[PDB]
Amino acid sequence: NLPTAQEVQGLMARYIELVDVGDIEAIVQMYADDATVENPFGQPPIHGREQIAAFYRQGLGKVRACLTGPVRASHNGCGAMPFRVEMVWNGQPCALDVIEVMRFDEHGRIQTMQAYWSEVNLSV
Amino acid sequence: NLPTAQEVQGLMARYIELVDVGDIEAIVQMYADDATVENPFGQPPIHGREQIAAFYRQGLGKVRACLTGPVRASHNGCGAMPFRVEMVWNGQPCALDVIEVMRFDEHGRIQTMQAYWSEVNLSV
Ligand SMILES: C[C@]12CCc3c(ccc4cc(O)ccc34)[C@@H]1CCC2=O
Ligand SMILES: C[C@]12CCc3c(ccc4cc(O)ccc34)[C@@H]1CCC2=O
Repeated sequence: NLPTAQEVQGLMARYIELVDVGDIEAIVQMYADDATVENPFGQPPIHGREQIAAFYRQGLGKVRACLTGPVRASHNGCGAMPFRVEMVWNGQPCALDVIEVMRFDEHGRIQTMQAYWSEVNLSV
Repeated sequence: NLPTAQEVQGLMARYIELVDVGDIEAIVQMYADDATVENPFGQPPIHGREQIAAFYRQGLGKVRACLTGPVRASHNGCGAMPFRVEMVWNGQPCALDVIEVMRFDEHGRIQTMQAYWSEVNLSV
């Protein structure tokens, strides 16, 4: 905990900006060294900056990301947000609806991220 | 951890429907008998149907609720959804934006629920 409810809304909106531009290195600097990511939730986790970097380089190396509603934030450093990811799959233009939950540490870095989505949230 | 992702989407949308109509009986029964709920997340857990039913008894005891986006569903019995609650803050109508994350058991009942929101999500 520590970042405020207001700080958490901003940190999370910023994360979506970076994904939308595709600035891979800025994204990764947002995560704690030790951060763990579960994306999609239900999969073995990604542990550490290095492994986390790999996901973004591979997934983000023509993708667009837009928040589709307000960031919901608590007072113990956690937040949840709904967004859409636009991409192209084998020529097929797709959109994926996702909801992510994040826990920030005292330095304002992402310690934990979990993403909720599956094929049922895939759209053409 | 057994309803399918499509089943999760349906269970969760039903729950918003019952909340909307105020069917407190039907809601409580959606929960496991020893389910735990954190609403708001950050607040200590209310446990077991009796305690959970008290939340809905008094909370919903001119409240409207509606999904404001698709229910995101995983493959391990978890789902997350964005919705808004409309109530009255003494005299004036306001709205609250919430995101809830739910885990279901083999019986299709809510074993856990976490509600993400704070004052930053309240608009008059
Ligand atoms: C990897 C991916 C692109 C980006 C992306 C996906 C899923 C969840 C995400 C969550 C994020 O916080 C940021 C980016 C993604 C997609 C799944 C299919 C695909 O092409
Ligand atoms: C109790 C309440 C009405 C309903 C409600 C609130 C907060 C979270 C909720 C989560 C639910 O899954 C269902 C209903 C609510 C509101 C807080 C202020 C208020 O009037």
